[PDB]
Amino acid sequence: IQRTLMELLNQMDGFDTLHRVKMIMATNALLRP
Amino acid sequence: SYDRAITVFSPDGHLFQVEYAQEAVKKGSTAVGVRGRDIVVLGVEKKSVAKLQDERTVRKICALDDNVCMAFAGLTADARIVINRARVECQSHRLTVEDPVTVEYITRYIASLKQRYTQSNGRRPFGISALIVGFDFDGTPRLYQTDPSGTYHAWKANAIGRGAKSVREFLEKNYTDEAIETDDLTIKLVIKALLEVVQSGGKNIELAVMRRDQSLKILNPEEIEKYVVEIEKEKEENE
Amino acid sequence: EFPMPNEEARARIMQIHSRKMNVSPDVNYEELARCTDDFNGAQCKAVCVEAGMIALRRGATELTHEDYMEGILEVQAKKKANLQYYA
Amino acid sequence: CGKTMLAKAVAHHTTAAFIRVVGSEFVQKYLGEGPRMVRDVFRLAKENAPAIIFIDEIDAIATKRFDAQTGADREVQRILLELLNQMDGFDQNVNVKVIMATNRADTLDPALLRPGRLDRKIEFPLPDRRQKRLIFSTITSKMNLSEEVDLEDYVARPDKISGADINSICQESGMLAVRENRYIVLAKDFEKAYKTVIKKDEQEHEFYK
Amino acid sequence: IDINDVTPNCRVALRNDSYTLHKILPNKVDPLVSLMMVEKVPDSTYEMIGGLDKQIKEIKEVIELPVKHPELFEALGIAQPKGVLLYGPPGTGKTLLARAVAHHTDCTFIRVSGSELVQKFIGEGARMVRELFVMAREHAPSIIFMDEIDSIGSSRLEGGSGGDSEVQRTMLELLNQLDGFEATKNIKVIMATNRIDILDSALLRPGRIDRKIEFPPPNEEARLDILKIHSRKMNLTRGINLRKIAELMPGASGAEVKGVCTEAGMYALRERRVHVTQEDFEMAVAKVMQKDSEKNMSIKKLWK
Amino acid sequence: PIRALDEGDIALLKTYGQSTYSRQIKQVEDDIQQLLKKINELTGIKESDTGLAPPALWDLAADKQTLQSEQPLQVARCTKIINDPKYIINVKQFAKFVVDLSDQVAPTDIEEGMRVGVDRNKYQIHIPLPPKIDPTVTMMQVEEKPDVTYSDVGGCKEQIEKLREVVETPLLHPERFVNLGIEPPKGVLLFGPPGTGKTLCARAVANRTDACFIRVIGSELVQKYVGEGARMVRELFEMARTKKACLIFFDEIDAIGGARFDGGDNEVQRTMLELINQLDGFDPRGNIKVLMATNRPDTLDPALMRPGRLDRKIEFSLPDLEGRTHIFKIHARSMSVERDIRFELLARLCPNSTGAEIRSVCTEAGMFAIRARRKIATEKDFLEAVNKVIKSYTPRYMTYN
Amino acid sequence: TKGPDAASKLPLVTPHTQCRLKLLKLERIKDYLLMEEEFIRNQEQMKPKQEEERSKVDDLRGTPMSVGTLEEIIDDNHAIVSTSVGSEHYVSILSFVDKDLLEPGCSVLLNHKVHAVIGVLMDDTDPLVTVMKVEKAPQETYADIGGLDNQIQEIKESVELPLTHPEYYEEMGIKPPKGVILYGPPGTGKTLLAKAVANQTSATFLRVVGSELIQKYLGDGPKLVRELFRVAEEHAPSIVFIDEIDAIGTKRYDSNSGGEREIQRTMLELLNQLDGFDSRGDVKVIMATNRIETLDPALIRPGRIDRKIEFPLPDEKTKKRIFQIHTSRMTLADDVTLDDLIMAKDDLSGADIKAICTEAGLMALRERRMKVTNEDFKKSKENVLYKKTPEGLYL
Amino acid sequence: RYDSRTTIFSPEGRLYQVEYAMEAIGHAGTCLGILANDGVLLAAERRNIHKLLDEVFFSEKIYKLNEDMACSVAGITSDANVLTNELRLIAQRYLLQYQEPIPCEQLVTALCDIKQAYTQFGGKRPFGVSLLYIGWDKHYGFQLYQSDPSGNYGGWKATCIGNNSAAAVSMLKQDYKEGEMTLKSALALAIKVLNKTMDVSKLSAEKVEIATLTRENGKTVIRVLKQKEVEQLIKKHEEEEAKAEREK
Ligand SMILES: Nc1ncnc2c1ncn2[C@@H]1O[C@H](COP(=O)(O)OP(=O)(O)OP(=O)(O)O)[C@@H](O)[C@H]1O
Ligand SMILES: Nc1ncnc2c1ncn2[C@@H]1O[C@H](COP(=O)(O)OP(=O)(O)OP(=O)(O)O)[C@@H](O)[C@H]1O
Ligand SMILES: Nc1ncnc2c1ncn2[C@@H]1O[C@H](COP(=O)(O)OP(=O)(O)O)[C@@H](O)[C@H]1O
Ligand SMILES: [Mg+2]
Ligand SMILES: [Mg+2]
Ligand SMILES: [Mg+2]
Ligand SMILES: [Mg+2]
Repeated sequence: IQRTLMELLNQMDGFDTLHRVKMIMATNALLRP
Repeated sequence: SYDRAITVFSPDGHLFQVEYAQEAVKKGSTAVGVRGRDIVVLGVEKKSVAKLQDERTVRKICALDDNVCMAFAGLTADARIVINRARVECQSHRLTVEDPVTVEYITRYIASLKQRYTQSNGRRPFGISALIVGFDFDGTPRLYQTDPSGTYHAWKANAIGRGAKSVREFLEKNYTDEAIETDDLTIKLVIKALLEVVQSGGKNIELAVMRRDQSLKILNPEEIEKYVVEIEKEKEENE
Repeated sequence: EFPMPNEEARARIMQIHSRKMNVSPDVNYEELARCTDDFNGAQCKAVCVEAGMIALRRGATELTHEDYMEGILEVQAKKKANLQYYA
Repeated sequence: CGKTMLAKAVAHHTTAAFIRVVGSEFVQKYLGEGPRMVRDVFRLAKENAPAIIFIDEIDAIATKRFDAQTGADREVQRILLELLNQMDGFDQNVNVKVIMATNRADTLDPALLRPGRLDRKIEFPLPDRRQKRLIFSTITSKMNLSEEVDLEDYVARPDKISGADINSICQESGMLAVRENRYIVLAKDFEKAYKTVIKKDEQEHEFYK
Repeated sequence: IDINDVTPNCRVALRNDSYTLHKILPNKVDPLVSLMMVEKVPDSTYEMIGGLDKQIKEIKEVIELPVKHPELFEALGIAQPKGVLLYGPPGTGKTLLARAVAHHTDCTFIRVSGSELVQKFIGEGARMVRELFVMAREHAPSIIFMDEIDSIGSSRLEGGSGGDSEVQRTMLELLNQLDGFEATKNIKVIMATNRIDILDSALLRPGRIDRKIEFPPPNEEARLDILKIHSRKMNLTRGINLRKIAELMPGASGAEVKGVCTEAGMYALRERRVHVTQEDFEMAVAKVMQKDSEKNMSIKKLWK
Repeated sequence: PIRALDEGDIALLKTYGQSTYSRQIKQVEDDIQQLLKKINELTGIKESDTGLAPPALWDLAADKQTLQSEQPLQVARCTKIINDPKYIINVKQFAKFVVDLSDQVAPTDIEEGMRVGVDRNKYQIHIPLPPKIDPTVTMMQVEEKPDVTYSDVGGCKEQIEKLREVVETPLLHPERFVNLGIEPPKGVLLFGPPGTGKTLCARAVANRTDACFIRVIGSELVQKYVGEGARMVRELFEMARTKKACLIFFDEIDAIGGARFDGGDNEVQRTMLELINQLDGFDPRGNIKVLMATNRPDTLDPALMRPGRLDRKIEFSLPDLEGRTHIFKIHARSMSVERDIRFELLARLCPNSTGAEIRSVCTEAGMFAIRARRKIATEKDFLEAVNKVIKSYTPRYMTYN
Repeated sequence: TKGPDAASKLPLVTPHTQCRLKLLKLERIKDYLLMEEEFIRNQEQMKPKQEEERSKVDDLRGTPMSVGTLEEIIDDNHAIVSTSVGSEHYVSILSFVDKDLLEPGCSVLLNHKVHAVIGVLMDDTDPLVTVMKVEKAPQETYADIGGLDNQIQEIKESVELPLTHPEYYEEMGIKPPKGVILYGPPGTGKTLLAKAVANQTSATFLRVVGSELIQKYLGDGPKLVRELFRVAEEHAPSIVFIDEIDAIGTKRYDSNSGGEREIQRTMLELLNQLDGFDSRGDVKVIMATNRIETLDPALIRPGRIDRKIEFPLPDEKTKKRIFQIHTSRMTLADDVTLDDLIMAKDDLSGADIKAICTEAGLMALRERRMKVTNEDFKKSKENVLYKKTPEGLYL
Repeated sequence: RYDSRTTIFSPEGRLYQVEYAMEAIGHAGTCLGILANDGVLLAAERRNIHKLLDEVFFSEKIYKLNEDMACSVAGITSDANVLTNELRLIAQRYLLQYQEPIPCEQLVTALCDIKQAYTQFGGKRPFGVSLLYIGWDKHYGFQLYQSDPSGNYGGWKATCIGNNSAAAVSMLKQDYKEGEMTLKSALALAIKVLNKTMDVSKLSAEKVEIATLTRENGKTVIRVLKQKEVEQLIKKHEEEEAKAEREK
C-alpha cells in the first residue's frame, strides 16, 4: 500500500503539471524532492 | 484449549497433558512381565538394532538393586533418569533402613517422583512406564507397573508399550495357576506373550529371569532359541 | 452520543419501567443499578419485566427486591445455584 | 539507482507495446483476482506482440515460497506461481519480454531466478566517481548553472548517493537559487543543497550507530 | 430433428416466431474453460528432452499405452492408470515433458495451470473443474495437464479466517472428478509441481495420482545430452568439448544447462561472431551458475 | 534399460493367449451395450405429467369462446388519482401510465393504492383486484400441527415453563398480566448445544399454539436479488399483523442474523436490519411473539440479541441426571424393552450427552437387539449402545479411581 | 405418490473368467434384449377416439407454451400469473386444467398470446438437481469390497435393511438410522461403499459432492439444497450421498466475508433439511469425508448423522482380502506369495493395493509377460507407494 | 500447535521441540567416526574455509576432553562450547574422585543426563548439539559413542552427523567390514566417505580434519592429523579412484 503511494506520486503527475496546479496536502525517504 | 498446561483441569476434570504423556508410552517397544511361584520374568522385544551399532548401550531392562529389576517403555532419555534415581533411592533406603529395599517401596518412590514431575508447569512429565518386579518381599514375588501419571498397580501379569492390549488379552486368556506352576512354563508363557506382537526370529526377544534369592539373569540368545523351539514343539503337538 | 446508562441512569430506567407494576417500597433501585453494570436501557426494561414474571411465577401480588435480582440474573441467561465451595 | 528510469527509456525507445505494472498492484482482495490480473497482463501482451512487460517492485510478490499456512499467505504464493507459469509454462509466450525491478534480488524465489525465466540479472549499483560525474553533467545540462560552479568538486566527495539523490541535490539547488530571487545557480546554494540532501540519518536514536 | 438427440442441457436453436426447435447446435462451454483446450500443439518434441528417458517411458505407460492399446489392460485384468505427477527441482523438464506429450499425442490435450481454477466468486472454481472434466469427457480420449498444482492442490488447511476453504472446495471437486462416485473413462491427468510434500495426501493417493515420476537434476551424462540438444543449432568451434562443460556444472538443472548455451551464444553476439568457443561456454558456466551465499560469517558460524 | 512395445509385440500380446472366447465375449458385451442404448433411444419418452383434467371434467368447446372473448389484463396498482378523472398506474416494472377506467367499472370502486387489471393495448383499468398476498410468505405458515407435544420433551421443565410463559400464557390468559401491569416478553432466543431440543420445543409450541404459527424458511429470506429479502421480511411481518396473536419462528437465526461488519453479506445484513426494525423501533410490532433458535448465539448481532427484540433468552443446557433419565424413558416408551432396565444407570453412563444422543443410544440398543434375532432389548444391549454412541465417539481411565 | 426412481442395471454375470458359461449368460441377456427390441419395434409398426380430444387440447394450447409461476388464484377460472420477466398478468384458467394441483408458487403453463393458464409444469426440477440423480448404477457391488464387514453391516442396517425388512424396526419400536457419515484416511473404501450401496439399493440415489451445492448467486445455494431434498422427498425411498462434506460442513465461525457466510448459510440449510422443523421423511443421507474433526458439530450430531462409521487403514486380513479381490482378474504366477506385500509397516490402503496390482501388471507388460510374478509385485510396491515420523527416542 | 515450549507433550506424545532440535542438527557440518580393531578416529568437514579466516586452534570441531577421550562436535557453536566445557569438568571431577580415567560410557551418560534435564525442565531450550565420542577404557576398550540433542546415546561402530548424514551412514553400513578394519583402512574409508558426502570435489585437505585414537604402550595418544598426512590420504584416494576407473 505504501509502495503504491510511492508509485502514484512518482507517476506522470509531475510530468505535465498542467497550468500550474499544486497539491495542498493537509494531515499529520518520503521527504525528499 | 485445556491441553497446553499440566496444572489446568479440563471442564470434565481431565489433566490432558498427563494423558499425552501416557501416549508416549504406547510408542515404545512392548515389555511383558509375569510373576510365578518361584520366578519373575521380564519379556522385552528388541527393535532389531542397526547393523553398524552396538546393542550393549541400548539396554532396556535394568536392575535397580541386586534383586529388583524394571523394564520401561517410552523415551529412553526419561527412563535412564528414572532408573538412576531409583538406584540412588534403593541405596539410600538401604542406608537409612538396613533392610533391603522393597519392590513396593521402590515402585512407590518411582510413582512419587513421576507425580512430582506432573505437579507443576516447567516440569515435563516422565513419559515412561516401568514394569518393576522383584523378590524383595523376602519370600513373595511381586510385580508392579508405574504409569507416567504417577499411579502404580500390582499385576499378576501385565504388558506395556506398543501392542500392550493384545498381550494383555492373551495373558488374561491364559495366565492360570497351572500355567505358572514351574519356572520353565512361566518363561514359555513370556515367550508366547512376546511372539504375537513381535513377529521375527531370534535376538528380537530379550528375557530377564530372576529366581528367589538370586541375581538378574538376562537369558542369552541360545536359551531363548531353545525355549522358542520348545514352543514350536508344543504347537506342532497341538496340531 | 448515546452512552451506556450509568448507575443513576439505570436506576431511573428501572423506576420508569416499573411504574405500571405493583412494586414493594422496599426495593433499593440503587443496589439494582450497581448489580447491573454494562446494562443498556433495553436490558434494564427486561430486568423489570423479568422481575414481574418471577413475581407472577410465585403467585406474589407485589414485587420484591430479590425478584428484581433474579430478573437481573435471568436477563443475561445466568442461573444461580448453591455452589458447594461458596459458603 | 535508475532502474525505473531505464525501463522508461526502454519504453520510449521501443517499437513494441509496453506494459507497466507494479508488484503491489497484483496483491488484491477477492482471492483469485491477483493471478487473474497477472494472466490478464500476460494475455494482453500476447494479443499485441511484440510486447514488453515491466513489473516494477516485484519484490513484494517474489519472496521465497515456504509452507504457507493461511489463505492470505497462500494467495501471494498463488500469484507467484501464476506469474511463473505465465512466463515459462506450457504456453510459450514468444516475442514478449519481461522486465523486473527489485532491490534485494536474494529474497526472490529460486524458481523466478531460473535461467528459463529471468535470464539476465543486471545489477544497478550506487554510482561511483565517474557515473556520478555523468549523472551530474546530464542533469545540469538543462540547468542554467554558472561559470563559478565546479561540479567536479561535488563529484569527488566520498558520499555514496544514488542518482535519485543527485537529482534531489540539483532540484534543491534550483529551489535555493529561486528562493533568493536569483535566476543563476552558484556554488553556495549548490553546496547547501548538497549538505541538506546528504543529511539522511535523521534520528537513529544515537545508539544503533 | 429427432427428439432422441435432444438431450438435457443442449443448446438448441428456436425459430424467430414459433420457437420451433430446428437445430441441435454445439454444446455450451464456459468461455474460460474453452480456452483450456490446446488448439495449436507446442513445438517441443521428445527428441528435445535429454537425460529423461525413463521418465518419458513411464509417462507413456499412463498417457499413451492405456488409450492407444486399452485391450492389454483388460486382458491383464488390471485397471488403467489415470494420473501421473511430475515433481522435482525447478527447471528439470516437467513442463517440457508435458509440452512434448501434447505434441506427440493423438488425444485432446487440455491445459489448466496455475490459478485458472481460482476464481473470486464462491463455487466458481468447483464449477470450472466440473465443466473442465465434462469437456474432457466429451472430447475423450483426453489429457488434462495441471501445471503448478501447488496453487489448488496444497494440503487442506483447517477452517477459519486463516483458511483457503474456497480453493479447498475447488480441490475437493477436482478430487471427486479424479476418483469419485462417477468413474472417468479415457481421461488422463498430468500434474506438475516443485513441492510434492505440500500436496494433500488425498490428492496424492493412488487412484488419483497413480504414478509419481520424479525429475532429479540431470547427472553428468544427462547434462551432456541437454548440452548437445540445446547447442545443436549453434556453430560450435572445433575445440569444443561439451563433456567438460557438463563436468563444470555439478548439480545443475536442465534450465541452467540451456541458459549456459544461451549465454555462450550471447558472448559471441557481444563480440559480433556467429561461432562460440570453449572459453565462451566456460564463462557462461560461471555467469549462469553464480549462486548467492550467506555473505556474513557471523550467521555461518552459528552452526559449528 | 526398459524397452518400448512394438506393433508385433502388441499383436502377439493381444493374440497369443486366451482368444477362443475373449473376442466373442467382448463383441457380445459391446453389442449388448448398443442394444441397451437402442432400447432407451426408442422408448426415451417418460411422458411428463401436465395438469390435464379427466376428459369428462372439461369436455368444453367453450374454452375457445372464453379464450377469444376474455382478454388478459396486466396487473397494476393505481398510485395516484387525478381530478373526467385520470388514474396513474404502476405496471410493476414495465412503466407508469395515466389511464382511465373502462365503462365496466365505476369510479367509486377504484381507490388510490389498490392493484387493478389493465388491458395490454390502452392500459385502461378494467377490474379491481384483491390486495397482493405473497405466495412464499403465505406458504411460510404451518397450517399442519406437528405430532410432537410437551410430553415428548424431557429435562427442560424450567425451559418449557419460560417458553410457555412467553409464547403461550399471554395469548391464552392475558388477564394474569394486565391485572399486575406486566408486559410479557415478545421474543425468545432458544440457544444451546446442538441436539438439546430447541427445535423440538418449537414444534411442541406449534402443536398447541392455537394461533397463527409462522415458520420462517431462512433460504427464502436470502434472495438472489437486492432488497428482496428485506421486502420478504416486511410482507411476513405485515401478514403476521393482519392475524390475531401471531407466532413467528426463526430457526437457525444465525443464518441471517450475523454480526454486521465493513462487501460481505450486505444484502443479508440489510434483511437482518429490516427484521431488527420490524421487531422493535417505530411502528410497534403488535401481538406478534417471535421465536428464535440457534446453537451459536455468539455470532448474532448485538442489536438482534438486544432484550427488546429477543427479550427472554432461554438456555438449553445439557440435561442433568433426572433430565437424562426422563429423556431415556421418553425415547424408550415405544421400544420393546425388558422390565428390569435401570434407566438411571444409563443416564449416569452418559455424563455430558444431549437428548439427541439419548435417542441415538436407544436406537442403537434396538439395533443391537435386532442384530441378534431377539425381539426384546435387554439392559446389555443398552449398555453396548451407550458404549458405541458415547464412549466410542483405558490407560487414561487408569489414573481415575 | 411418485415412487422411487431406481437406477437401471443389467443382471450380473458370475463366471468372470472368459469361459463358456459366461458367454452363455451374456448371450441370454442379449437374447432378452433382442426380444424386447423386437417387441417394442413391432408394437408401433403393427399398430394401425381420444385423438379428437388431444387435437382439440393441443390447438387450444398452441405453441410455444410459456412457463410462468402462479401467484394467486382469484376465481375458479381466473388467476394472476407472473411471467418469467416478473410482470404479473390477470389471466383466465382453462377448463382442461386440474384445479386441485393449481397452487400458489407452482410453475403454470401459459398460452403464448393470451397467457391463459393451459397446464401445470409438474416436474419443474432444477436441472442442476436432476443431474445428481443416478440413472446408471455403478457396477461395483458389495463383493468388490475386501473386509469392511462391520462398516458394510452398519451401512446396510442404515440404508438397505430398513427398506428390505422394515418389520424388525416396526416391532422393535425404533426408527432406523437415517444418517451415516463415512470417515477415514483417503483411499479406504468410503466412496466404494457408497457405490456398492447405490448398486444394491432399490431406492432412488442422489449423488452430490458438497462443492456443487455452492452457487455463485446469493440465495441459490440454500435454494439448491432445498430443491435437492424436495426431489429426494418426491421419490419416497431415497438415498442422498454427499461426498466430500468437508467442503461445506466445516465448523461455523464468525467470518468477515460474504462468501464464507453464504457457505455457512448453505450448510445451515443442509442441516435444517437434515433435522429441523417438519420431519425429513424416508430420505437417508450418506456423507463422506477424510477429516471429520473439521466438521461442524451440529452437522454430525445424532439426529442428523446417526452412525459415525469409521474407515481405518486395512489390517493384514483386510489387506489380504483386497489383494484377493484386485488380483482375481489377473493371471497370477505360482511363486507369487502376496503375504510379503501384505505385511507392510502400517500404512497400506485399499487404493494402494489396487495401484500395486496395476503397476505389477505394467511391469509384467514391460517384460512381455501377461503373467505377473513376485519380482513384478515387489517392484510395483516399491515404485507406487509415496510416503509422507518420530526419531529413535522411544524404546 | 504443540511446540510452544519443550515441556509441552503432543497429543500423540511427541516432544516437538526436541524433534525440532534434532532435525536442526543436519545444518551442522559433516562429522563422522570409524571404529577399527587397533583404534578409533573422527573426521570433520570445515564449512568455513574463507582465506581471510586464520586457523589457530586446529581443533574447532574435535575437542580433547581427557587423556584418553576425545569428541567431535556438530550443532550450535555456543552450545558446543558449553557442552565441551562441561565434559572437561565432569571428566576432571571423576578423575579427582576416583583417580582413574572415566570408562567413556559414564561421561557420555553424564552429558546425556544434563541434556535430558535441559529438555525436561521448563524455561530451557534443548541443547541443539549432537556430538560423537571416542575413547579407550579398561573395561571395553575402543568405543565410538553417539549423542543426540534429546540425551539419547548409543554405541556405534561408524556413524555420521551433519550434512548428508543418511547417505554417509548408508554407505558406511554398505562397505564396513566388522572386525577386519585397521586404522589405515579406517582412514581410507573415512576419506572415501567424506569425498562424496560433501558436494565439494577433490576433497581439499584444508577443508577436512581427522583425529585418530591409538593405544601405544599404555599412553592413549590423541593425534590430530596434520595437513601433510591428510594430503597423502587425499592423493591415495585419488589414485585408488583412478585405478577403479581403469576397469572402465
Ligand atoms: N429434552 C429432550 N427430550 C426429549 N427428546 C429430546 C430432547 N432434546 C432433544 N431430543 C431429541 O433429539 C432430537 C433432535 O433434537 P432437535 O432437533 O430438537 O435439536 P436442536 O436442539 O434444535 O439442535 P440443532 O442445533 O441441531 O438445531 C429430537 O427430535 C428429539 O427426539
Ligand atoms: N476395502 C477395499 N476393498 C477393495 N478395494 C478397495 C478397498 N478400499 C479401497 N479400495 C479401492 O480403492 C479405490 C479408491 O478408493 P475409494 O474410491 O473408496 O476412496 P475413498 O475411501 O472414498 O477416499 P478418497 O475420497 O479420499 O479418495 C476403489 O475404487 C477401490 O477399488
Ligand atoms: N532434460 C532436459 N532436456 C532438454 N532440455 C531441458 C531438460 N530439462 C529442461 N530443459 C530446458 O530447460 C527449460 C526448463 O523449463 P521447464 O521444464 O518448463 O521447467 P519446470 O520443469 O520447472 O517446469 C526448458 O525450456 C527446456 O528447454
Ligand atoms: Mg523503481
Ligand atoms: Mg513448470
Ligand atoms: Mg434445530
Ligand atoms: Mg471418496
